[PDB]
Amino acid sequence: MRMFKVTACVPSQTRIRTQRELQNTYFTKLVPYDNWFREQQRIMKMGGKIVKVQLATGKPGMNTGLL
Amino acid sequence: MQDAITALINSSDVQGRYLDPSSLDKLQNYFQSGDMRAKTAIAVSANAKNIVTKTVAKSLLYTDITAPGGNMYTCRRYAACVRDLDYFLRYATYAMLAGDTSILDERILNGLRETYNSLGVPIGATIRSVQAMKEVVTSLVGADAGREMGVYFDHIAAGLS
Amino acid sequence: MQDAITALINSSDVQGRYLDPSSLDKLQNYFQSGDMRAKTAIAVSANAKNIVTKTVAKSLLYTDITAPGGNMYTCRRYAACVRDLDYFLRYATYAMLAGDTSILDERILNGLRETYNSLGVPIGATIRSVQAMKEVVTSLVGADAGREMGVYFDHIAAGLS
Amino acid sequence: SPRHENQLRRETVPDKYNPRKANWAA
Amino acid sequence: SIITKAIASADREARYLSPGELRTIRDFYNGGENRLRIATTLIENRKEIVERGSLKFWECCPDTPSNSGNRTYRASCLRDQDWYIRLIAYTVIVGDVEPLKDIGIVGVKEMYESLEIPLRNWVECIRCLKEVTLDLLSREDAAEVTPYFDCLIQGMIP
Amino acid sequence: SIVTELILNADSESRYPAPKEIQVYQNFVKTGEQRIRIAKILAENEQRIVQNGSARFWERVPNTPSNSGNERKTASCQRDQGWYIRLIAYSVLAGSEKPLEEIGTIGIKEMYNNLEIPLRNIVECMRCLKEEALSLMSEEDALEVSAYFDYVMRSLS
Amino acid sequence: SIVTELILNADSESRYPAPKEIQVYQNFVKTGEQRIRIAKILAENEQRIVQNGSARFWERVPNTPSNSGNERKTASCQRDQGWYIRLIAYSVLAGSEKPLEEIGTIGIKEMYNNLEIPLRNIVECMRCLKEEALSLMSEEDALEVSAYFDYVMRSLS
Amino acid sequence: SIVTELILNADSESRYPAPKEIQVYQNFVKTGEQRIRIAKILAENEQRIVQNGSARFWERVPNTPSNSGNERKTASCQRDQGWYIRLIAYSVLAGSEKPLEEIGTIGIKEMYNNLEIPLRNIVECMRCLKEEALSLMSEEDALEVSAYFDYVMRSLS
Ligand SMILES: *[C@H](C)[C@H]1/C(=C/c2[nH]c(/C=C3N=C(/C=C4\NC(=O)C(CC)=C4C)C(C)=C\3CCC(=O)O)c(CCC(=O)O)c2C)NC(=O)[C@@H]1C
Ligand SMILES: *[C@H](C)[C@H]1/C(=C/c2[nH]c(/C=C3N=C(/C=C4\NC(=O)C(CC)=C4C)C(C)=C\3CCC(=O)O)c(CCC(=O)O)c2C)NC(=O)[C@@H]1C
Ligand SMILES: *[C@H](C)[C@H]1/C(=C/c2[nH]c(/C=C3N=C(/C=C4\NC(=O)C(CC)=C4C)C(C)=C\3CCC(=O)O)c(CCC(=O)O)c2C)NC(=O)[C@@H]1C
Repeated sequence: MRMFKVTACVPSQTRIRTQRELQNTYFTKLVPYDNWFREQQRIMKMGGKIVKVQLATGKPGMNTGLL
Repeated sequence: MQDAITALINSSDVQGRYLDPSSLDKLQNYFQSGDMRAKTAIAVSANAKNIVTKTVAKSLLYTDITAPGGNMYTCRRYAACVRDLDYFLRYATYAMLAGDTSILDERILNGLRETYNSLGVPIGATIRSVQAMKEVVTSLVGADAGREMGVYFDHIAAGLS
Repeated sequence: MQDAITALINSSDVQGRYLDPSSLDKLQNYFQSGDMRAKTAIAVSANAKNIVTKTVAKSLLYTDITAPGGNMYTCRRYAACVRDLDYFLRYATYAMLAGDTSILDERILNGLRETYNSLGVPIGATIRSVQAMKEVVTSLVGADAGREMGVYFDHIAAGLS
Repeated sequence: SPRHENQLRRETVPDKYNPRKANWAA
Repeated sequence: SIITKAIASADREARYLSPGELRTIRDFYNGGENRLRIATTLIENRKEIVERGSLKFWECCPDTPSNSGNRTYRASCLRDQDWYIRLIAYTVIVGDVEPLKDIGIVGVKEMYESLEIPLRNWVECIRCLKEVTLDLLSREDAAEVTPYFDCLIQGMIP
Repeated sequence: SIVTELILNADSESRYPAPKEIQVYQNFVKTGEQRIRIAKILAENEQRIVQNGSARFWERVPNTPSNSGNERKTASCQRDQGWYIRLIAYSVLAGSEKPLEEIGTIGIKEMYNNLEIPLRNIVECMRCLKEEALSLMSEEDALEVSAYFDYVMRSLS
Repeated sequence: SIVTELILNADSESRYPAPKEIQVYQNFVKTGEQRIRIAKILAENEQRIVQNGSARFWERVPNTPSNSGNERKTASCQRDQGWYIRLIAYSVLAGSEKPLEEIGTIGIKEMYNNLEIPLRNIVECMRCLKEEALSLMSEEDALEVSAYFDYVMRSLS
Repeated sequence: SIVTELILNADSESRYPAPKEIQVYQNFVKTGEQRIRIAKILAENEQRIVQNGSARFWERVPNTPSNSGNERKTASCQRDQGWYIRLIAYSVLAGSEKPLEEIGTIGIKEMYNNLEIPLRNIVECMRCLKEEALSLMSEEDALEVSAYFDYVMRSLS
């Protein structure tokens, strides 16, 4: 299956109000293609910045063999 | 994101000073334009699906991009392109209502170019389709409101370039 | 023909005096209501044909008046009744704009009973049609403007009875 | 009362002449 | 409604209603009487609206199940048209599309696809009804009424 | 009536009917027997004419108020068709279009606009009625009927 | 224009303009910038209004001479729509319906009956054009434009 | 392909192909001649299937964008029919619906709603195409082909 290698920095916008424990917000990870649109939308709506996107797994323009 | 009021307030607040008369004049201009902005938002919302249909018809249909070997071949890629166009239109309406392109930078162009490059999505065809969407919106809402909306459509196109 | 202002001026003029504070207050009331009067005139003008259509449908159609031997039988008499309803609506709008019933007294009700009795026009059916027209106009323009137009509709109906 | 087949009876001359046709067809 | 939306927004943040939200609520409470008058006008004229709009809709969209000779289909279509006119009137009373959306926009495509009724025919009928309604409303009142027709049309388009 | 036409023509000139007008009057009163036969033919076939013309008119124009599933509107339209056949029979009897004009032509557009019945549809229905009625008479009998149907159609357009 | 109407009204009584006429004249010339702005909006968006109104009108009336497969008929109908928008712009500039009435309303029924264009269809097209045109006007500007569209529609029907 | 499906089923458990997967693989492999023959039949008779199915489908659904008098729309619909026949051939060759899913099924509703093509019309066209294609092969081949035709029809519904 197609996988994206995504680097992002997603700071928390409500950590002062909820007093949640501090977490690392700069990550690099493999996201499945089927979840990447939702993940990118979530990062954008949280004010985060998508730094790098690569098609780690799969080939561009493939018509079949996505599974 | 930010809108016109928030942008002016932040630009005044970083200096620790009240809104200077230039900023107040800009705020008054935004308030005056708000009626046209709301009317355009209503018009675009009332015709979103038709706008996307016309955009695809006049920009991408019957070209080599929908032929076999094109990026809009197969039904899933066609659907993905239509979904992207729907999001483009909705966020352009958001930006036009806000009078600010910051939401376009935060929630449209944030990693979109790199995703398209990794996926092989043709950037030239995408810019052409965004311009066609701007033309369709202009034909729907008129020349003045069409120009105002085309400001943000052109911002999207420039960000994707 | 006299409107509200002309009526007040007439009452002050027969006494040879400038407008007293009571008549000035009445004049201010008329000026304040002028915007609503103009809106109601526009609304009635835009829907005059529909108003008369609904009035005929709900008060005259499918009765013995439109049957053979009725006064709305034959096309000429039907058209004349529709024309009379147009007259009543237009002159009620005139009187509402003027804020005075003088035009109805001098142009609608003067000799109307003798003319109708000479032609055989049913006066009771005419009164019922005027009531139906008042109800239709009230449903169209709202309760307040509807009551204001109904003042003159009732003036016409009372003159006919 | 486990049987309801008696209540599933579901829910003539046409009321329109020449149905599903456009006016003034060439 | 906007009152409910403001209350939900305040509740999410565990805060009382802010002065701006209270000002918005006060403005809509002030406009409530005008919206009530507009909705009363819509309700009192619903039969003429449905009659004219249905005649126009069968003229422009003749190949539709209601225009097929079936009395039941035609009666149900007319009932639905009256239903939607009344729903638009009620949502005008409220002042936001929320009641009309909750009653007859969410799941409308699924309901009419299960009924095997084309949704494009419904869009055409709502367009005809909107035109007939706009014929008997002022521009100011049309500014209040038309967006709900447009919301219904958008929710009906496949 | 052509007799009224002759009388009013003589009256406008304040003179007794001239021998030419008397000749016209005598010819008309001697053709009245054939006029009565034509009127009887129209009266006795009114339902057939109405039904056949309605079928043809709905073939041409199906989306019309008389064909919108409303039984009352269908009955009213077919009654109007019968009424116009009646007026044309009156005109055949009278020798002129004056009965038809005075009863169902003056103000026809205003009346049907008030009823919100499009006039193009009424013209089409009148045409179909005209064809159905003409298919029941010889051409000599049909000259007057065609003329009066054309008069009705022209009044609506 | 309305100025001509005031001048002719004064000339009918063979007298100089009365204070009411001068007040009307001043009120009219006070709104020249707004009238020019409305005319500019109509001129700039003429083709968009024509296209949108044509789409809506062909949705509403599928069997019309414009939408009958003849490209020349379609072009002529769209040119007519553009011309009527132009005449409404003229009327907005003049402050009265006189330009529209004198150029494209007197004899409109006769012209379109000679061309065999059904008048109800033109009324529907004008309705669609009015709906498209009023969407580009602010609430202050729509009164005269809507009134002149209504004037055309009433002249046609 | 079914080979991909069984390999991925084995891999999801991080395990070599179990005897169930090996049995499925052998069953699929031993029918290669039949699958290739069916694909050849579909390729050779593609135009005949498209023509006959288009005829039957226009008889069943006269009111469709294909036969609305637009040459380009007819050509596009017939090309779509040929493309779906080709995708069914791909699925027959692969032994699974995965090529059909990934080329013509995922997002078919969104694509055709954007194109404003009624989905029921496409379902009827697919039914006519299935009826035409099943008549050009034996029962055993028809069993395999009808499965993928039904898959297309179900995805449209
Ligand atoms: C249509 C105008 C063009 C087109 C589009 C296309 N896009 C994809 C895939 C994706 N598109 C996105 C886009 C976005 N993500 C966001 O967060 C936003 C902001 C709202 C946008 C616009 C993403 C994330 C993807 C990948 C994930 C997914 O699709 O779920 C495709 C499919 C590519 C493929 O190889 O399958 C296509 C075709 N392509 C064209 O040719 C048009 C010019
Ligand atoms: C039928 C060819 C078309 C048509 C007709 C239609 N008419 C009505 C209702 C009425 N028709 C009349 C007609 C006349 N009154 C007269 O005095 C004369 C001359 C002698 C005529 C012809 C009248 C008075 C009515 C009103 C109803 C009543 O009976 O009082 C309808 C019904 C309209 C409604 O219900 O509002 C219809 C449908 N409709 C078509 O579609 C045909 C083209
Ligand atoms: C025919 C059975 C039905 C029909 C079809 C129809 N299609 C079009 C246009 C297009 N069809 C497609 C189809 C596909 N693209 C893909 O990637 C796939 C998967 C293999 C398919 C099936 C596309 C992309 C188009 C757009 C044009 C192009 O090819 O670039 C039309 C014309 C639409 C128009 O408005 O021009 C039609 C009519 N219509 C029917 O009525 C049939 C039920």
